[PDB]
Amino acid sequence: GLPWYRVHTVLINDPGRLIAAHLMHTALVAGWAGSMALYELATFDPSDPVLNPMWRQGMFVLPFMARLGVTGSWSGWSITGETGIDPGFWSFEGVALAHIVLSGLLFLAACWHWVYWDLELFRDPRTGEPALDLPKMFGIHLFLAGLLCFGFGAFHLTGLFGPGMWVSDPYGLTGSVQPVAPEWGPDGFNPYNPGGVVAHHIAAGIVGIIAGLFHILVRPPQRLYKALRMGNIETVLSSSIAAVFFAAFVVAGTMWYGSATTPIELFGPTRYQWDSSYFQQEINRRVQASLASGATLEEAWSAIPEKLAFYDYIGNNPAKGGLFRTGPMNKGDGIAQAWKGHAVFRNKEGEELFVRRMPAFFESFPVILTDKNGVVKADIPFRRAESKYSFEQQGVTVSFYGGELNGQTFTDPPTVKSYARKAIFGEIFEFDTETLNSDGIFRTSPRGWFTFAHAVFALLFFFGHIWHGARTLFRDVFSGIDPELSPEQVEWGFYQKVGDVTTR
Amino acid sequence: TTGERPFSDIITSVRYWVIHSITIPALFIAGWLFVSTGLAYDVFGTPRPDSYYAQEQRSIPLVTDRFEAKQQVETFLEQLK
Amino acid sequence: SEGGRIPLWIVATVAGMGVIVIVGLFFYGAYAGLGSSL
Amino acid sequence: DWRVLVVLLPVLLAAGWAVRNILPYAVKQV
Amino acid sequence: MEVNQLGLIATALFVLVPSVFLIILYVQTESQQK
Amino acid sequence: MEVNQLGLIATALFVLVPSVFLIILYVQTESQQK
Amino acid sequence: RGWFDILDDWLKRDRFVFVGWSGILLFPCAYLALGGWLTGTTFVTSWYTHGLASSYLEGCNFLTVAVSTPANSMGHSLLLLWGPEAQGDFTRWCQLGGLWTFIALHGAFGLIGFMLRQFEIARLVGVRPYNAIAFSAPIAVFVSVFLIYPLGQSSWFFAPSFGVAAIFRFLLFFQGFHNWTLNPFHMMGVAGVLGGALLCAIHGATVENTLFQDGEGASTFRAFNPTQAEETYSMVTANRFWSQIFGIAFSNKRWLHFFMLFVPVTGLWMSAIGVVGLALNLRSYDFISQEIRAAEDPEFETFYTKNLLLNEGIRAWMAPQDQPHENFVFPEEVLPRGNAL
Amino acid sequence: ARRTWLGDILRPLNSEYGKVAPGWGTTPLMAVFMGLFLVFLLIILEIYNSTLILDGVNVSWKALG
Amino acid sequence: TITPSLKGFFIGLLSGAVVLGLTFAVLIAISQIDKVQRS
Amino acid sequence: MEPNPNRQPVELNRTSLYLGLLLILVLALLFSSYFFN
Amino acid sequence: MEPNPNRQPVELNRTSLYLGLLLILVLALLFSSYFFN
Amino acid sequence: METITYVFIFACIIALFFFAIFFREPPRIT
Amino acid sequence: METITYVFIFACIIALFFFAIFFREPPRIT
Amino acid sequence: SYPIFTVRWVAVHTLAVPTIFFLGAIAAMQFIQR
Ligand code: CLA
Ligand code: CLA
Ligand code: CLA
Ligand code: CLA
Ligand SMILES: CCCCCCCCCCCCCCCC(=O)OC[C@H](COP(=O)(O)OC[C@@H](O)CO)OC(=O)CCCCCCCCCCCCCCC
Ligand SMILES: CC1=C(/C=C/C(C)=C/C=C/C(C)=C/C=C/C=C(C)/C=C/C=C(C)/C=C/C2=C(C)CCCC2(C)C)C(C)(C)CCC1
Ligand SMILES: CC1=C(/C=C/C(C)=C/C=C/C(C)=C/C=C/C=C(C)/C=C/C=C(C)/C=C/C2=C(C)CCCC2(C)C)C(C)(C)CCC1
Ligand SMILES: CCCCCCCCCCCCO[C@@H]1O[C@H](CO)[C@@H](O[C@H]2O[C@H](CO)[C@@H](O)[C@H](O)[C@H]2O)[C@H](O)[C@H]1O
Ligand SMILES: CCCCCCCS[C@@H]1O[C@H](CO)[C@@H](O)[C@H](O)[C@H]1O
Ligand SMILES: [Ca+2]
Ligand SMILES: [Ca+2]
Ligand SMILES: [Mg+2]
Repeated sequence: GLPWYRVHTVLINDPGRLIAAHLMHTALVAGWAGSMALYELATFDPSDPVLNPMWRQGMFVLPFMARLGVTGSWSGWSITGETGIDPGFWSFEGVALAHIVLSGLLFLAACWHWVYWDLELFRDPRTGEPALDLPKMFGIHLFLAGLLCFGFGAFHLTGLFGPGMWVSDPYGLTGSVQPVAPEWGPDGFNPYNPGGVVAHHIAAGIVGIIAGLFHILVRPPQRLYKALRMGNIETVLSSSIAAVFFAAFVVAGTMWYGSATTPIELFGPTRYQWDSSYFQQEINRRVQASLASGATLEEAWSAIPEKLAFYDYIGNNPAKGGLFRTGPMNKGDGIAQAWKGHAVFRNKEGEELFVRRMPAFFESFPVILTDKNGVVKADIPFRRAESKYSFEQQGVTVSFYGGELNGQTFTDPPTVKSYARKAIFGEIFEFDTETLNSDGIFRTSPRGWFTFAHAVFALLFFFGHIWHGARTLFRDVFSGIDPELSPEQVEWGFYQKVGDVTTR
Repeated sequence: TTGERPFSDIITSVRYWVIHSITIPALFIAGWLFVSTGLAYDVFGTPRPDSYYAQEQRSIPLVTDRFEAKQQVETFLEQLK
Repeated sequence: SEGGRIPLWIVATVAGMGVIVIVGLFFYGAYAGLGSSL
Repeated sequence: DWRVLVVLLPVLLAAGWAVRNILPYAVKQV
Repeated sequence: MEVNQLGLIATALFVLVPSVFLIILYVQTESQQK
Repeated sequence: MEVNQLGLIATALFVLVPSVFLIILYVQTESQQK
Repeated sequence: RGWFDILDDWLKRDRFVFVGWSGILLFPCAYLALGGWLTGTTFVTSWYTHGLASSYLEGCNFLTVAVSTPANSMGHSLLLLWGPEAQGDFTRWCQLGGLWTFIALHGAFGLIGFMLRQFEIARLVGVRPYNAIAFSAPIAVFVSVFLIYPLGQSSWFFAPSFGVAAIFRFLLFFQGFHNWTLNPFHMMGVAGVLGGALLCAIHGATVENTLFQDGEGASTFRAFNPTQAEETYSMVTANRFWSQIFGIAFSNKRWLHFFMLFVPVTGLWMSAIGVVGLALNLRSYDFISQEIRAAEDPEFETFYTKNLLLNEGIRAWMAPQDQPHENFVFPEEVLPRGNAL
Repeated sequence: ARRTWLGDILRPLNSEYGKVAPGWGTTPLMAVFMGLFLVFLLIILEIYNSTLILDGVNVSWKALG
Repeated sequence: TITPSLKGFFIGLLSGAVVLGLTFAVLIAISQIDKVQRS
Repeated sequence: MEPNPNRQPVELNRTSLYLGLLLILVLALLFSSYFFN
Repeated sequence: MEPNPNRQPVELNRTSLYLGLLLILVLALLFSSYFFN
Repeated sequence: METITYVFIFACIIALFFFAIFFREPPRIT
Repeated sequence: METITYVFIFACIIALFFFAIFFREPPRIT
Repeated sequence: SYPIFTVRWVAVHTLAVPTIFFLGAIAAMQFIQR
């Protein structure tokens, strides 16, 4: 009988039952979407979009609902922290419900197409054999896709008839859903320009429509029909798998490097913002602007938004996790409660010292303090016997500005050391580690998990493509080679052209 | 066979060696001179033993700016007086 | 000219000796000049 | 640069030599 | 030790679901006419 | 809530083991000739 | 029989080195990757990217030469010769590490070329394309290690450099920073490679020691004819031998050879998945229960905690020279060290 | 096989199985488009990669505020 | 406006076009000359 | 080896499958609260 | 309803069962430590 | 996870209702 | 529970060795 | 009876010519002193 890994091949010549199986797959996926949204709603804490946003809480589908304009709950809250909003039906709950109902209907349709597989529609009218006109089908489906793409761009994203999309400032402080106008100049191909996403769906939509009509009205060249085996549905399987792993590598990339479609308020900051100290540079700029305007040190640092400071913290860097460190980021360092304020370290001579930050590569990292020129001034020693730079020897103190420890100064070596230890992670926060029994070990954000899943799946679908492409082009021999294969066909020099018996 | 002359034939033929007893040494000598004339250093930008550091410098000339990297290297080379 | 005039064994012996010579030179270089640690 | 001529004089002397020696058979082939 | 509490059921289903798949296929193969 | 931690695996196995027993028996019955 | 078909004719001629349509991609890219590696390792420095000598010209040997990755400051620049970094200058391009991306990219397209070659020749000869299919594992490994992994990290700098000792360094870096030996995907990789080697060995030896006497020679290689119909060794004897020695044995030759494809190909694929994880620092670095116990209990020791101490040493002692762009200065007193050493 | 109303409607859309245009047909044109598409991808890659840098195109979070 | 890197892009584009074109010109020419004999 | 003459084929018809699964699932629905306690 | 002509019997021989169970059990032995973490 | 368990079992029961009704072995008169 | 799980999987594997060897499908010559 | 300038010839020389040149270079390098 069929081996276990071939059971589904019974679908190859049964268009009706193939459609049933696809309906069932679609039902399962829609059902997964519904279920996932329900679970996230049952676990999501909406009370603090500043220090406890969705990406700290292991939310995976919530940011995708938010990206396209679903930001409210029937229960009255919004992901931007508003209250007393009426989201209408299309709340998170509404979306979940819609997906569940869709799943049900698809299930039922699947049953019908499974039972009534033998429709005349699936029969070649000349031969009576099952047959699908794949090139014309491609035309039809591409036309439809083009319509839908165009409409998504022209109506949804523009806000012309729809909510728009998530946009934000360059530091992800004030994100919200807005209508976006298409950008038709070169900056449209800038990944950080949303106008480009709009323009894309409009233009690629129109192109999809034109090309769709082309593929509906014009038959394939015989030479391509033969070369790509267009009578064989597995060829479509191969090229579709190729298209899909391409798409998957792309979304993995734009998730990891960031773009207008992977906002940091929805997925968390990127690793490269930590690498280049993006947020720290902005914070320092603001503080300096404040001081230059006549503010005090305490005033300048207190004017820094907690949200901004929280971005400047390595616990939110997606490159600090673990493959089997499961769950939300809150399960690691804890649920962030408050900024402690900016720590300034000084030695006994009153020189300001700066803690060397941990690079993402390192699970652990030493504690080293330098002056503004990178000269080592203090550290926490391993071996003590020849220590020169201990906090005790150098009389290191730490004063805080802004946040909850604002205006306070600490001089006892243990406390100063503890804060130095925290300064290697960037800005310092107070965490609730009790509510979730957090274990103090960094976990990655949804930016990380999405990127991982999709790079892996992409890589695997490469093999899928290879396998099904092979199955397509070698259909004649995949039960074995011609038992009467003449030795002359593989001997050397018998034919002038390899495998061409007409060239003896 | 595939129509070409057997290598056994070729490499044991007199003519082959008349040709290659010239062409192989010529190439060898060419490469030799590519090094001995110092041209290699300049084609590939490789430091001679006295061009890794200026006399009292002990800092690697590491490239640190992507788009003005070229100018950085040029500056580093000027720094060898 | 005609093939087989020079005995394949002589060619093999000479070629082989040449290889031993050049490799020998490279190992010599491990102990002299650059890369010698000296 | 005189060094490129001093270095690539062997290569071109070799190419010229073998061209000279293989010319009749090459013409016969072509 | 403070292990992951889902580890047990994770391991149990990881073993049982596909093993059961295989056992089902095997038994119904044996029962086919010889 | 503070539920018994084995309740989950207990329930899962309570369902799966006899369900699977039945599924094996049913499928090998269907696969018999006639 | 127009120009396309004439060209097809010529491409597919049965010559000493088969060309094919795939050859148009394969031969230039493979030639440029090999040539680039030889050019770089013979003549090109890594002073400006790593602070390393890396060529025969500088005094390196076969074990220590490499074509090294670009500086970390280059990020993931394609680093094209005509690009904004080198701006057409061949020498500066070499100094900036252009040959690394040159080799990795021409190499990637060359590997595509080679696998296409496998398909094309299989199709022309009339065999199933399982050789190409098996070659998907080399592809997965190359793409995950040389492309995906650095693309996940800060820059091309942390890709493997093309050299023997350079690769050894890549290994040690992965141990120290990723605890890669702990990773179950790497472990599956190891099982596939060592298992592949085992199957190679045992199958070769078994065939050679269950041969039928098909000649009078004491040297038995001549007593075989490629055109012969008969198995050249006894599968029945082989089966009884291994059944009585190991408890189980192959009885089916087709399954045997498919299995020989399956083990190492699958192993390499799994290792690829692991490296894709390491691209994001998504490591199997720790066992959380281990750490909680060990943190609270200073007498609790396992080989896992021992190896983490080793990793910590590797990181602290190798980072300043291995990562020069970071400008690490680790004073003596902070270096982790056991007693005396 | 079983006919239905909707089936009868859609019948023409699935009746031209195996129908081809003679020879190479529109392959040359197809080729042109593929060529263009290649160049197109090359452009966006290089823009994202900062290998291709255009006025008014700042590839950063600081693109637009 | 044509920036230095856009100019460079055109140079790469053109160079690749020249390489591919020369390659196929030579291949097609050789194929035209040395034809496979059939009967 | 001589085949054993005492062997007998086993059956579970579809209706018995449905009854059995109903029994198991409903028993689980009943006892699970007590399992979590 | 008329029978579907595309049906095929499925098989898993005993050796495949043993191999499959080995793969599953050994994968479990490998991955379980990581699931418990 | 308790809630998930209860809902899961309930859902399986409803699914079973569907199969037991629409995919029953059809009664046949002899 | 962890220890029990590890030892249980191991034990199942040993049992499997036993059946794969002594209760294998016998190889038969055709 | 045999051609001289073949695809094989080209392949062979694209490898052999650079190889001999390179070996000349590395040879020279053995006499470089710091
Ligand atoms: C669009 C996606 C897609 C589709 C529709 C198919 C369809 C098919 N595949 Mg292909 N394939 C794909 C992608 C796809 N494949 C990918 C990504 C890979 C690499 C992993 C492969 C590698 C592959 C091989 C090696 C083979 C096939 C075969 C087949 C055919 C028989 C399948 C079968 O009966 O399995 C039966 C499968 C089972 C009974 C159980 C499988 C359980 C899996 C391993 C674990 C659980 C998966 C999990 C439930 C899925 C989660 C969703 C996913 C998105 C993560 C069928 C035409 C077979 C074939 O060609 O036969 C002639 C075959 O030998 N495929
Ligand atoms: C009926 C219409 C409909 C609508 C309005 C929605 C709406 C939504 N879905 Mg649901 N969904 C639906 C049907 C629908 N869905 C169906 C039928 C399924 C089963 C397949 C799903 C399965 C599903 C999952 C698993 C998820 C959602 C999610 C969502 C939300 C995020 C949307 C998103 O980011 O997609 C992004 C869409 C794309 C990136 C489309 C890519 C298109 C590719 C590139 C096309 C390639 C081929 C094409 C032919 C190329 C040529 C085109 C041509 C123009 C050139 C959003 C509320 C997410 C969510 O938030 O769940 C709660 C989520 O995780 N949906
Ligand atoms: C696209 C896939 C995807 C991604 C990126 C996410 C992402 C996330 N999920 Mg979601 N989820 C998904 C699909 C996904 N999910 C699916 C399909 C389900 C249904 C089961 C869920 C149900 C779910 C729940 C219940 C929860 C999450 C949670 C989360 C968050 C934590 C992730 C985590 O800890 O994983 C850990 C990842 C691993 C441990 C990797 C596993 C690797 C496998 C085991 C390897 C398999 C090896 C294989 C056997 C080898 C075979 C070899 C053979 C071929 C020879 C994260 C944001 C958590 C959360 O925080 O919610 C708020 C949470 O509680 N998810
Ligand atoms: C088929 C074989 C092949 C392939 C696939 C590649 C591929 C590559 N080469 Mg290699 N190379 C090759 C052969 C090949 N090369 C040969 C034979 C040589 C010797 C001349 C080189 C010498 C070489 C150098 C010196 C460099 C490369 C580089 C590259 C990389 C960048 C190329 C690029 O961006 O082109 C862009 C151009 C195209 C893709 C051409 C497409 C043309 C379209 C389809 C037609 C339209 C053209 C249009 C009419 C032109 C109008 C121009 C006008 C506006 C002025 C890429 C991986 C670069 C690299 O690796 O940097 C790290 C690099 O510096 N190559
Ligand atoms: C003579 C040199 C021996 C070198 C060491 C042994 C090599 C062969 C051992 C492999 C065992 C495999 C398991 C049994 C496999 C098995 O059953 O073998 C079977 C095979 C065939 O046996 P025959 O009976 O036909 O011939 C062997 C005798 O009976 C004499 O005729 O044996 C040989 O071919 C012997 C080859 C001698 C020459 C081999 C030299 C190869 C190594 C050269 C050195 C390389 C070093 C590289 C380092 C950089
Ligand atoms: C009938 C009906 C209905 C209902 C319906 C419903 C209720 C449905 C549901 C549905 C559902 C509720 C569904 C669900 C689904 C799910 C899924 C499908 C999942 C899957 C999963 C997976 C596949 C996973 C995997 C994994 C794991 C496990 C681990 C890690 C890794 C991975 C991720 C791979 C209504 C009333 C509406 C109406 C009509 C009728
Ligand atoms: C990169 C590049 C390019 C290319 C170039 C080329 C392509 C080159 C080639 C080159 C070459 C192609 C070279 C070669 C070399 C070779 C050598 C250097 C060899 C050596 C050898 C030896 C040393 C041996 C050894 C041994 C062994 C192996 C085993 C046996 C024993 C003995 C020990 C003898 C171009 C211009 C396009 C552009 C720019 C960039
Ligand atoms: C919770 C995890 C559980 C995992 C469960 C996985 C479910 C797997 C279901 C397997 C389905 C088996 O499908 C079963 O195939 C056999 C043959 O193989 C069919 O059997 C058919 O073929 C045989 C052989 O010609 C005939 O003797 C028999 O009369 C005929 O009906 C059954 O009609 C079908 O029911
Ligand atoms: C199957 C569930 C159907 C439930 C329908 C409830 C309609 S609810 C209704 O929806 C409108 C559109 O968003 C809103 O404008 C309005 O405020 C809201 O009350
Ligand atoms: Ca605790
Ligand atoms: Ca000197
Ligand atoms: Mg030397």
